[PDB]
Amino acid sequence: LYFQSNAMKMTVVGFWGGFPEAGEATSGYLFEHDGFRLLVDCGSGVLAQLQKYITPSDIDAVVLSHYHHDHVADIGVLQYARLITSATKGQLPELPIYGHTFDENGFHSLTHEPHTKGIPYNPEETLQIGPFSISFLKTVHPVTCFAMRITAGNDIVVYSADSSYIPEFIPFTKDADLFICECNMYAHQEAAKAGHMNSTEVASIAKDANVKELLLTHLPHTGNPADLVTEAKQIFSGHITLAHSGYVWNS
Amino acid sequence: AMKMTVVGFWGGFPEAGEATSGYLFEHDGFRLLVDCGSGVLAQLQKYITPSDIDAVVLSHYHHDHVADIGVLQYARLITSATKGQLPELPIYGHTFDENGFHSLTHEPHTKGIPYNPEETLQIGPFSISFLKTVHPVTCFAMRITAGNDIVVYSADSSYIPEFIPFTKDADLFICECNMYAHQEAAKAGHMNSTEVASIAKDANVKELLLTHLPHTGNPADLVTEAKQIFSGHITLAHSGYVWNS
Ligand code: NA
Ligand code: NA
Ligand SMILES: [Zn+2]
Ligand SMILES: [Zn+2]
Ligand SMILES: [Zn+2]
Ligand SMILES: [Zn+2]
Repeated sequence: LYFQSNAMKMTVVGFWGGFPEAGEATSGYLFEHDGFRLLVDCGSGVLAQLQKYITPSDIDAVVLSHYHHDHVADIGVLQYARLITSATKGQLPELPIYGHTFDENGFHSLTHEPHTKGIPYNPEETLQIGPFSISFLKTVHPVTCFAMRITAGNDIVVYSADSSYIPEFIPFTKDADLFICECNMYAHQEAAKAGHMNSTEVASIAKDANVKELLLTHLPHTGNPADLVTEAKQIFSGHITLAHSGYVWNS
Repeated sequence: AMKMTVVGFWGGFPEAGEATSGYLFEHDGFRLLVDCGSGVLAQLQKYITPSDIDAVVLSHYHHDHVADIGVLQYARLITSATKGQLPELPIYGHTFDENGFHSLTHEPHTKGIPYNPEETLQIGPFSISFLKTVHPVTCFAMRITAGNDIVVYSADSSYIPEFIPFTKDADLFICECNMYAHQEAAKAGHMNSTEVASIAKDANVKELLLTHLPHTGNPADLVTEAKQIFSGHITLAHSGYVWNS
C-alpha cells in the first residue's frame, strides 16, 4: 500500500460525556487523510458542529464504537442530510457506516437505503476504511463497546471509546502517536463501577504504553475539567491536551 | 404571560452550529419543550438548564424532532446522580409508533406519557389540542393555550383545509414552510409559502412564524412570497427568536 505517513489530521468535533454543554457536542472526531473524511462516533450536536469543518456530502465513512446515545444520536439526521442533499443538490454515493453487530437493533438503524448502509466490523480482525486500517479492543462498559487503533502508513492513533481501566489497554495503545482517551472522572472519584476511567488511570496507560500525546476527552459536567490535566501530569510526562471544539492534531 | 423561544428550526437536519425542531414555551415558570430534534439539547442551554425543563411534548418521531431525547434522558440521569435528584420528567407523545413511544421512558428519569389526539391535554398551565397532519409518518399539529393566548404549531404537514378552523384567531402560528412558492410541497408531506400564507390569511392569525426551513435558496424569499397573500406580521425563524404575548 502507498498511503503516506504524517498526513493524517484529526479534528475534535464533540467531546462531552453523556450530553453536550451549551452550543457544543458529545463524542465525534473527524479523521482526514488525502481527502478521505472518516467520522469516528456521531453523538448529539455532532452534525451541527461537523459543518464548521466539512459538509455532510464530504463525509466518506462513519465508524461507531458503541450505540449509547452520546455516540450515535445524530445518525438519523445524518441519514436525512444525505437523502435531502441527494434529492436537491445532486445524487451522493451511498455512505457506509461501520458498526458492531452485538446490538442488532442499533446496527439495523445504520441502514437507510440507498443513502447509508450499515457495514459490520469484526472486532477480531483488521478493518480497512479508505486509507485507514483499524483494529479493535473490547472495552468494559455497560453496553458492548470497542476501542480503536487507527493507522495510516506508520501513524498510530488510539481512541479509547468508553471503558473502565483494563490492563489490555497497555499493549493495545503501545507507542501511539495520539491517545484519545475518555476521562470522565477526576482523581478523587471512583470510575470503574460506571464503565469509565479517572485521570490517574488514564495517565497510567499513557505512561505504560509510551504514548506521544494524550488527549483527555468525554469530559464531565462538574468541576473545572482543566484539573484533569493537572492530575494526569503528576503521572504522565508527555504532552497532555484537554479536548475542546476544533482542536486539531496533525500526525 | 406566555413566552416562546425558537431553540431549533431547520428542516430535516441542522446547519452549522444550529438545531432542528425545538421550541421552548414558558408560562408562570413552567418550561415546556415542544419537539426535541438534533442539536436541540446543545442550543437549549443558551436559555435554560436541563434541570429547568418541566415537560416535553412531541409531534412525531422523525429524527429531526426526537434526535436529542436519548441524551436528554442521560442529562437528567447524570444531573440527578451528581448535583441532586431531579423529578421524573414527563415526555408526552402519541402511541401509534409503539417503539418510538416506548423509547421515551427511562425510569426513574423520564416517563413516556400518552396523549390522545381526540382530547385536550393538560400539561401544567398549558392546554393542548391536536390535529392529525398529512405527512409520511403519523404526526400531530398542536393548539397550545395558556391564559388568553393561543399558539398553533403546525408540526409537519402538506396543506389540508382542516388547518383553518384549527388555527382560527391564533396569536402566533408557528408553521413549517419547507418549500418555496415555485416548488411542489404536498407530495413530500410539507407546505410551500403560498399554502402557509393561505392558512394564516383564512384563519386570521396575528403573527406568522415560518420554520422547518430548507437548505437551498434564500429563505428570506419565503417572507416575500408569503406577504403577497398574508397581510399580517411575518417572521422567519432564527436561533433565539422570542415571541411574547
Ligand atoms: Na470528497
Ligand atoms: Na423551575
Ligand atoms: Zn460515552
Ligand atoms: Zn457509553
Ligand atoms: Zn420535520
Ligand atoms: Zn417529519
